[PDB]
Amino acid sequence: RKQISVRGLAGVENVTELKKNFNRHLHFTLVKDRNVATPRDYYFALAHTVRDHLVGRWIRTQQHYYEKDPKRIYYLSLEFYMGRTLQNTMVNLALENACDEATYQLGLDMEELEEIEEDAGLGNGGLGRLAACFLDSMATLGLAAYGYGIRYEFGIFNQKICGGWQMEEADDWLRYGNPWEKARPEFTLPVHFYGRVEHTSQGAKWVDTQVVLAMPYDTPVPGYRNNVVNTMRLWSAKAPNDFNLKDFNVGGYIQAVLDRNLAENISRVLYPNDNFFEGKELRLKQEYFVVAATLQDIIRRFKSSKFGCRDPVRTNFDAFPDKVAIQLNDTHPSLAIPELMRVLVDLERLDWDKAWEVTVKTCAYTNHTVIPEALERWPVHLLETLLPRHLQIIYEINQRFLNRVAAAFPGDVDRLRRMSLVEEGAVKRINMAHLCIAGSHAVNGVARIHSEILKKTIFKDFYELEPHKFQNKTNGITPRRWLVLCNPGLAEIIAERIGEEYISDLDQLRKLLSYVDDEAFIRDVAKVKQENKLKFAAYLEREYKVHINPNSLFDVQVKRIHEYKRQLLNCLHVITLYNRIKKEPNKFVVPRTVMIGGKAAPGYHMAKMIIKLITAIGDVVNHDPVVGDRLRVIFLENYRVSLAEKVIPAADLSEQISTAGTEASGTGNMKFMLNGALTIGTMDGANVEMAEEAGEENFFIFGMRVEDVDRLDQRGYNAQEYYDRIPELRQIIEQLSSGFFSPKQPDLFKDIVNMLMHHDRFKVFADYEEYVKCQERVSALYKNPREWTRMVIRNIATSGKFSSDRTIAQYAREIWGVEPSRQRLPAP
Amino acid sequence: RKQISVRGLAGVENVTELKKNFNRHLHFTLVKDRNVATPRDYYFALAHTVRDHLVGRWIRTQQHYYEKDPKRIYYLSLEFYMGRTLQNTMVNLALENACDEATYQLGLDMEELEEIEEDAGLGNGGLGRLAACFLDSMATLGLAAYGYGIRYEFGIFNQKICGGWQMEEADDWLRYGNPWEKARPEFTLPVHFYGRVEHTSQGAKWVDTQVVLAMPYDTPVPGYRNNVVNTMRLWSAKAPNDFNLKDFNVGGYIQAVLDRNLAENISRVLYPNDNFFEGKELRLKQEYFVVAATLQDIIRRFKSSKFGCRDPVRTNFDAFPDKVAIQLNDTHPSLAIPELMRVLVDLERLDWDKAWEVTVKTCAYTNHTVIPEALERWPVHLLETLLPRHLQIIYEINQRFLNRVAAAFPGDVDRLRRMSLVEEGAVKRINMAHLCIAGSHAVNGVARIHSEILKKTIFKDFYELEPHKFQNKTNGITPRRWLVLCNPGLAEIIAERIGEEYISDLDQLRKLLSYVDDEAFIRDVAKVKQENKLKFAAYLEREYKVHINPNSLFDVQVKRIHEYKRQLLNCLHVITLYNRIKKEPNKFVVPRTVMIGGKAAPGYHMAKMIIKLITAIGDVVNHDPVVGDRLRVIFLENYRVSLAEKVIPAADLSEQISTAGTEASGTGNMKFMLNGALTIGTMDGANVEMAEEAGEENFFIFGMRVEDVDRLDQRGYNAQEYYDRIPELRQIIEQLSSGFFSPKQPDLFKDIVNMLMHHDRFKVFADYEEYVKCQERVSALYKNPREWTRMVIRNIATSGKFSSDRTIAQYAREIWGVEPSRQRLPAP
Amino acid sequence: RLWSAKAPNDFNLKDFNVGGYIQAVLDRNLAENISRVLYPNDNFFEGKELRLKQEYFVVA
Ligand SMILES: *Cc1c(COP(=O)(O)O)cnc(C)c1O
Ligand SMILES: *Cc1c(COP(=O)(O)O)cnc(C)c1O
Repeated sequence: RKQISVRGLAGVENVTELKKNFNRHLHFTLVKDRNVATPRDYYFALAHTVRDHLVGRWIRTQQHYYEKDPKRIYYLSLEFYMGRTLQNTMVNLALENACDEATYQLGLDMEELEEIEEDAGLGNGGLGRLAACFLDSMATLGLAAYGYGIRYEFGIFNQKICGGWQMEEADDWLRYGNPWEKARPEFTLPVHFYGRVEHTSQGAKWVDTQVVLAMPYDTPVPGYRNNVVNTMRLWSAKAPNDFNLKDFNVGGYIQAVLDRNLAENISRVLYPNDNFFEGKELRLKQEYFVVAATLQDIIRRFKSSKFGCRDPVRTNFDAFPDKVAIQLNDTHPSLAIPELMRVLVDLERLDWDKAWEVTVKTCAYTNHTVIPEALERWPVHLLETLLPRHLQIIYEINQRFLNRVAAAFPGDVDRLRRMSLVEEGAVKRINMAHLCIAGSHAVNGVARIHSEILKKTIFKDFYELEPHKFQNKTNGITPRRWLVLCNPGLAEIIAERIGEEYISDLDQLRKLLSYVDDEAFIRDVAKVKQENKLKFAAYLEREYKVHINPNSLFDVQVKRIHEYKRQLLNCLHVITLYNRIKKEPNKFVVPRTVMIGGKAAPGYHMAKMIIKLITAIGDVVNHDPVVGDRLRVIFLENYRVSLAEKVIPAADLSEQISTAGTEASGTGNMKFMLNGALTIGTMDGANVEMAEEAGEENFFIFGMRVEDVDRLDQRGYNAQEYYDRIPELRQIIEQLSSGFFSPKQPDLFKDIVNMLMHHDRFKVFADYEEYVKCQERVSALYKNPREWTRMVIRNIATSGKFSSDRTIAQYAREIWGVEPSRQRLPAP
Repeated sequence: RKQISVRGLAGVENVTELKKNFNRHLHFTLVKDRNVATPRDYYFALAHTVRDHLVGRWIRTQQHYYEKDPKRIYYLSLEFYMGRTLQNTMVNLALENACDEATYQLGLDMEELEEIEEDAGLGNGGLGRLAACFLDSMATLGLAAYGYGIRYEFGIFNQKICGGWQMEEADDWLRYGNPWEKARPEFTLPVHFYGRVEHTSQGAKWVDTQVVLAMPYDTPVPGYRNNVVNTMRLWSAKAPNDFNLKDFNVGGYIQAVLDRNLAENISRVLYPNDNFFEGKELRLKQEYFVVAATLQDIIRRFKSSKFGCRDPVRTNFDAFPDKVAIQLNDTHPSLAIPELMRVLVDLERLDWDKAWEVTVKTCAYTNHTVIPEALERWPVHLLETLLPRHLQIIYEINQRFLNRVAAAFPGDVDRLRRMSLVEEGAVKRINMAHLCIAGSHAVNGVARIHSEILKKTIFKDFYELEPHKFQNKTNGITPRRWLVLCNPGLAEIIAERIGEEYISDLDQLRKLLSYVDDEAFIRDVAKVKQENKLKFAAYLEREYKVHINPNSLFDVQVKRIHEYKRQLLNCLHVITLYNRIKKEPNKFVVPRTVMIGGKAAPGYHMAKMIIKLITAIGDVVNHDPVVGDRLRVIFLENYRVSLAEKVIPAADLSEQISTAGTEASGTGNMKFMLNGALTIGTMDGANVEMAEEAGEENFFIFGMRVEDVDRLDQRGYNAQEYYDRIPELRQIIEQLSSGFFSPKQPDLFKDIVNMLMHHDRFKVFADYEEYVKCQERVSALYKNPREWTRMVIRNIATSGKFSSDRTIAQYAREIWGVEPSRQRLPAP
Repeated sequence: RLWSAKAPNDFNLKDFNVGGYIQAVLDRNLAENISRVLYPNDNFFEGKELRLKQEYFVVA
């Protein structure tokens, strides 16, 4: 009753008040004292001091939307890669200063506690950091969004290099809790699995089903310094704990021991695809899961939150596409369409046609691949076993769509078998991308070139039938995470001259273009990067060692360690560089520290191998007494978002070298721009729009473009060919297989040899020379320490297109329909 | 650091602050608001407002101990039937009136809230209540006592009577958590199973073990206003979790699903004793589990808290007993004795005889078996496989104990094969009770005749080698749960009169003796009890339903449903009574409400059947219009501590009707005296010492005493001889078998007629008459309200022998060697 | 002379091990299918324990 209210509960900004709230939590929540507490307790102590402050806002923020009924847009994804949370909550919440002070007074080093937190083993690749860039921008722009994905116990693995080879341990990030989550067993929901469909008078029943319980953990995610805080809703699988007797099925036998290990084990570990080992009923089990749970919430909350009031069409969902917006990341939530159709046709009774009008006005799908054999597809043998009613709902969807197609092109019967959701073959499957296009009103590519590719090759019949459903939205980066916390200095001078305004529409960063020439800009920013690198060459010594140099050119590549990313390009050129500098030692050469981070994909052998070669490379060069301090090669173990927040600022040269048109977008790309790095790269994916902003002058675009790559396909790329012109290349395939870079196991990199000389799909030897040589244009510029630094501001001013802020206001305005407020919301 | 302190985080006792905490927790902790909260969220919130008060003290107490270094007593038992914690945590802390005001003003009903808490499914009987009453009285006379047990996730069922038949639903008490516990990931231990004993040169080695990990959770136990709060540590079982790689034995097979199933379910479920269905390895596995984990937490705390300062003799376990006390409640924690031997001889490195002296001075057994064949015994085939290092030490201990018997009884070669701890027969068994007598420096029975017979019959040869070990300690009860909080009514008046002093020692209630004849008191006492019976009829007619006339005499029996608890005797006298009212209707008959309650024990049949007997019996008399409201029968469903707390204060007669020489003591008994009720009952165990305190003249002792049992046994028993003497026994036997209580199934109760007629081990019929004579004396009294109550007074003022505070101050001085202080520790 | 695998058939008690779990079903199916199936070489799907299990068996 109203004495119970939010109006009082924290004094905020006093150190003071903060030190009392560290004093309560440490003693009363953690129930540890001053004498037996430990650093991990004291970070847990502080997390609660700030979370106090988050949920304050959260509650307000949330009840804001009950009485103000706004459109609620859900960002449905099965990977969400949030990383560290304490610093971020401080900047968005301003408390950082206070927080510091308070723990400095309380006699505790705040940074020493900040690396006691670990990343949310929750996501994994780029597409994760992507919904974690969008989450923060969504809130910021006043937008009512909840993000639903799964909560993973084990995230996805941890990388330890062992004797060269990638060794994977496991992330139980939650071990000792995670303070920012609030689990919720009151809102548990039963997800059905397997079953049987009886069609009777009023509808079909999907009877006899095993069930997995799904129950929700909420994390709040704040806006930037306007006091909105949003709901990340995570699911967790639970085997219904009804074992000794329930259904009086067991007496003699437990297979239930396995229900309670194959139900539960849905949210255990993340599998990320475009790999995995075999399209396991477990991945489809997770994708069905996340969607059944998530949709129940969506309807609980359309009918509830004053829509028992705002009814007015038998709670008919005509109000639904007006109020709800489901945003389908990749094909992985695609079951959201058949399921929304199940719920609606079966469970309420909205005749198929209304609830399909409703479905496509609610749904929208974001494409992330460039290549068509890699679009997800699932076999009718699996959807029939497992999700049978759904299979039926897909066949009868496709009935009708392919009629839509039959009215449209009488007699093109081959397009009728080019549009279908069932791809007849060796084995008959459903193409899950073609489902999304048919139940979403708006499909977008994720970068410029990339949607032109969806429109005129890949989805080109679809675009011909319904042109009006395709769009573009170039992915962004969030300036908070990727400017303010990951480089504080670099945001000080920017506001020191240009002055904050920008961190919520990054385009003002361009003003600092008009500020190039100043002879201080140029020596200051150099100091900053020269601040940052020292710090990294400490990391590269103290907690993971080597003998780096600060003074050096900082050659960074942190990608997925797949083939098509050319990590090997990088290695031919390092050994290039090491061979010359072995021939004429006494020779001035703008030297570098080469750094390659990534994880491989367990079981992808080539990628396991490449890392070994990149480490091995390292024992050899980095311990040779004639290279001295000239080349350095560092494999970056356990690359991840919080290692990314530090590697990106020491880095000079952002290597973005993937074979032309393989990458469909590119996000590491954008952070690498905003913190001042020079970006050598093919015209691919994202370096395209970066180049058309920063201007071609300022980049290191090179290599065989798409045109050329598709022409070396009509011509049969013969590799041994370059082998024979280039004496170096001869000489570096040479040393590898000879046994140079591995005298205890010479033969070893024979694999890679035979990949490169003979079966190289991605055309390494073809882009060699024009790359070796393009590098000599950057090794040009980093002798002349002034001009290097001149390029750099000119890259940096340009960057405000690479704002999640942007990427979001567009989604917001053009699909979601909602207009992105920048309003600071009230609140205690 | 030092600014980081407890000192004054609570505004403590201000509605002004407490409301504001039921407001931080409902919002910041729970993370709900005024809008979205359920009752539960508020009982949850209140729970946390109290809990702060609670842990401040707990912190102060435990650091208090660190500084002073007193003897620590550790209480191992396998059950703690705590019951509810809110209202008991508030009276031991005084908060009831501040927490009421406070919730009342935010407009929340404090008692509604209290019915949200579920009883800890951690106990299951008279043995688990004993342990949590000693635990209250251990905090109250300030003893540094930890309690140690298993933290069962699912209790041991909730009885729910479906169709007359008991149906057992799981009790996941923790379903929505439990707020009082703070789990400790930090100090998780291994519990090594199976494996192999290697004999190296310095000693044994237990190798190749399978390992479960025991992880602690602690609850706090507030003392009554003396400001101490001690620890209670429950061990949750936890399978090691690196399932996808370890030892690189997987890839191929998971039978390891069963580790994480059979390690995990060591804590899901209780297995309660002298029964069960078959002496399973799980039983014994729970048992070794709580010990292995605990003697590590016990030697940890011993090595840590100031013992190399307190070393003196190489921290020697010479000085271990000054600082440790180990209470093996029943044989279940017996393995405590080869394990403390195992660690000190194998791990540490004393010799046997040194570890032996230190073992027997540290453990003390307590016994609850009045009779012999229930006495715990494990098969050595069953200990070899699982516990091989420990089998060896029990063989060496048996060997060495026997040498002492021969030294003492030269040539008594049959005493040797009695005093042995290894039994031979059908299968070779180890008798775990003789194993406790050899590792305890004391053995104690829990009643005078109980503790007498342990000495004269049960363990007689042992008594003869070792007088200084056997002793008696009669069970007691706390006046806090069981007077102050179950019935505050009778608690006010006893202080307007003799005034609070008494709660900290019950003997002052004798001061009320002189008040037999004040006529205020006498009608106050009675008004008090009526106010309870009336309260109690509100439950019976509300949250369950019937027509219990509030004014009638309340007959209650709430013991375990068993053959030897005679709830049959009771039903025969009830259907008798039925018959007589029906017989001679318009008569004066002194009317009753017979309420019988108890949980059967699944896989026992006479017990499951008797429950249907009392439910049907009722269903008749409880609708028969010629009876009106002269009789009711009610089966109290799902008997637990918070139904006890409700029935004991309302009850008028307690039924303690055992067959003489079957009970050892009985704590319920005692709870019935203090709540101002009368007692018909046979002269068993506790009733002996209960009666000599109040004088025989105020109990209703009826029936065969022990001596008379042995007489009907030597001379030979024959129920049809009683049957032939008593025409009223034909009267209901007839009635039972004819089908008068079983409309759809006559012959159904033939199992009981038949048994009663030829297989009543307990002589129901032999006690039929003195019982139904003694009960005609009982109804007498209820017609004379003045004297009924004068009987009530010489009972309430005489209870003093029966406080757990008595029991415990004796345990402390004769066995444990600590002097119970009553000093208030000052604390916030 | 050709060989067929056969697990020891004492399956309810023998080793004084069971009355508890039967995992033990699996020797009588992972010994049993040592001779129930060719696993033909320079292929197969993964150098399973079962083929090494079979080479030793015909040899021993
Ligand atoms: C942003 C980010 C990247 C993104 O990957 P790209 O393919 O380079 O766009 C990589 N790793 C982490 C952890 C990130 O935060
Ligand atoms: C104390 C108590 C008992 C004790 O059983 P008795 O045989 O009467 O000693 C039983 N159940 C509960 C819940 C108790 O509080």
